[PDB]
Amino acid sequence: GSSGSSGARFTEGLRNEEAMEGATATLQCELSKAAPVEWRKGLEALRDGDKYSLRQDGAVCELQIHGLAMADNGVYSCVCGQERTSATLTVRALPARFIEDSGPSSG
Repeated sequence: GSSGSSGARFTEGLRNEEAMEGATATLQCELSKAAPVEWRKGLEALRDGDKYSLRQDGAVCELQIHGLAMADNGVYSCVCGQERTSATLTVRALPARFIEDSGPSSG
């Protein structure tokens, strides 16, 4: 056994985010010092695979959510260890295609 306690504080904290529906949300947050964190949506244990992309450089954390939708909307929480920060994701619905006349965008 060796003294290896871990504990970091969100010196930056998560900020409001905005993205379109179906897009790939991307959150950003920093910690008082390099340390492992954990993201949990709607009180759920998120994992790294295809739907979610977990990646960070040193301390700067960054979460990505592939496949945005109305359901996604809500509040995401990030528990680093000592404290936990939450944010709000605004997902905008995509428009529909209707009768129109347009071709070349060069004019």
